[PDB]
Amino acid sequence: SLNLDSIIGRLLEVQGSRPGKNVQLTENEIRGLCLKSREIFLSQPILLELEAPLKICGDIHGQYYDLLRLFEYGGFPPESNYLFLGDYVDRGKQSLETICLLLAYKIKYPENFFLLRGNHECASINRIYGFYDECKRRYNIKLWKTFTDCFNCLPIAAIVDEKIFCCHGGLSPDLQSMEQIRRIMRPTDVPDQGLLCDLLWSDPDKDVQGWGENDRGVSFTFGAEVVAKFLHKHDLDLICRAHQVVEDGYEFFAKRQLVTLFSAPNYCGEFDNAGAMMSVDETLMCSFQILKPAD
Amino acid sequence: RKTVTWPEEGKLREYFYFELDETERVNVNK
Ligand SMILES: [Mn+2]
Ligand SMILES: [Mn+2]
Repeated sequence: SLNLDSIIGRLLEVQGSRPGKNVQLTENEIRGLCLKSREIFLSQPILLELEAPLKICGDIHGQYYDLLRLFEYGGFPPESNYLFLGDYVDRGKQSLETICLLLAYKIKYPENFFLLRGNHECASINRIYGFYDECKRRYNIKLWKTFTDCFNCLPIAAIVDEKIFCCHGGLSPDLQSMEQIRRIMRPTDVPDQGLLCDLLWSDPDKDVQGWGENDRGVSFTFGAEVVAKFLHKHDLDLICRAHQVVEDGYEFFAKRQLVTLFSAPNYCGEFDNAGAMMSVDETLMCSFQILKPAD
Repeated sequence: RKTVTWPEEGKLREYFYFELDETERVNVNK
């Protein structure tokens, strides 16, 4: 009894409005989105096996109109296949509209639209950084807990045509086999240490060789050599991750063996960064589409 | 079997520019 197209229509309706309008769905509609997307998440692998062509996006953090711009320029589903790398909520003004549109497209196009878990798709984090406050203000506490149950079933990583490894954070010193990811059962929370934690929290670092301590106080940093060894062992060409704001929306690491994507331009009004999307064609030739305010 | 490649540097980036609203983006924690 989920009127998906009505929901999507109302979400897209506010395109090009100024001042930026909210989209206030009903409580039951949002719960319907959570319940149906949760089922699909669980029915699909926790380690996604995807095929190009597709477009890959980094953090959104509730910057809803920027998400609309991404679709406007990259092509609204199902014109293009999409993989998002997480951190949909918190900090921005419109986490609800953001995650609702994403869940809606997941339900609408379950084989052409994919969402990974970021470290903010976690109750202990998004209780603090804005999403819970937004849920409490615009709906109720119970709805936030419904989101949490949904978030606990998000897939953790994706491999594109057996060559591009995708996750929110990065590598883990505990990651020896891809089966270790496949063995993770859902629903699950994000632990404060271990494989699942690292995949959502770790960062590359140009000044560390192997594994180092992360300034975040969580997980690790990893160096160029770690990336090289990982790619060789698993016969991969590229690591695609997000989790860090970069000035041009994308940023290479270790001679293009790793790329960081960040899709929220002028991040929470504090940075002058561009947002980027990585376009991967059928042959895995990768390029970038860059979202930037005019000056 | 596919392999990751990159285009010529001139075709690596495609830019999309939009009008900046200075009130559109806020950190709700501040
Ligand atoms: Mn983030
Ligand atoms: Mn993150």
